[PDB]
Amino acid sequence: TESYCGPCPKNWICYKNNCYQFFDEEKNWYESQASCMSQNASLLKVYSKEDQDLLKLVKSYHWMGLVHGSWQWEDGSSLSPNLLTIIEMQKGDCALYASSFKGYIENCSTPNTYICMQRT
Amino acid sequence: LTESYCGPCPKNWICYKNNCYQFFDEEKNWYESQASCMSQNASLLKVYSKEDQDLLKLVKSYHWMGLVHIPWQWEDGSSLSPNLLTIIEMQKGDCALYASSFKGYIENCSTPNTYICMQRT
Ligand SMILES: CN(C)C(=O)[C@@H](NC(=O)c1cnccc1-c1ccc(C(F)(F)F)cc1)c1cc(C(F)(F)F)cc(C(F)(F)F)c1
Repeated sequence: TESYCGPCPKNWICYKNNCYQFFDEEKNWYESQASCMSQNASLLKVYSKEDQDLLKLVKSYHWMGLVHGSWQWEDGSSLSPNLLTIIEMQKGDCALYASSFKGYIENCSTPNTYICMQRT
Repeated sequence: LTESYCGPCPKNWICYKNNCYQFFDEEKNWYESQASCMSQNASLLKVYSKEDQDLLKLVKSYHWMGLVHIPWQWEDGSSLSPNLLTIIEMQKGDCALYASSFKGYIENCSTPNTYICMQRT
């Protein structure tokens, strides 16, 4: 059964109506967030293991929009339970995504590659 | 930054510039990989444009694509376009594995490997 996906800009991957773009130039969390904002987007937000099962295929670790009450996303929403295994890697208030559905606590100032996400 | 729809594609496939891609991690020889994609109304990965398929720069590891040597051409019988892939020998054979960036590694067609299927409506 075929269906259309998006909408998304042309250079973004579309999957279950979310749009993803990988950035390989390393930036700290704040610079990564600013980069995504300049593309009318945000850093990766993880909300569903089903809608976002493609994240099982992501290799290496990349900034997502999770920051430190509890951890929260850029949009102010809380991290849903039973989505990510949080592991402590560095003293930090930001998190990297790693497969499969892990979040590494990371110094916000450390340069990393990053994933932007859009949903119209 | 202009928005457009991508596809159509089945829901469990990645869509990029209106092509649909699916990665398969259960390793199969080239022929069984071809048959698996066919059972999904698809073919093994065909590389026809660096610009429309620039996401392939981000593909890690090595995966069957639909490129074969008649003792190079694609499953559909079309010939490999120039200026697309750098073909490197690895294991004696008549089939090729895709690797980043826009490389093809020659591989025995009977060797089990992961594979990428591609659909286009
Ligand atoms: C599945 N295999 C065998 C890989 O090679 C994976 N590579 C990396 O994740 C990968 C490897 N090095 C650098 C960057 C990436 C990467 C990071 C974020 C995204 C995202 F923007 F999507 F979030 C996509 C790729 C892979 C996974 C996926 C996805 F989306 F399913 F996760 C798509 C591809 C693509 F089609 F683009 F090539 C490749």
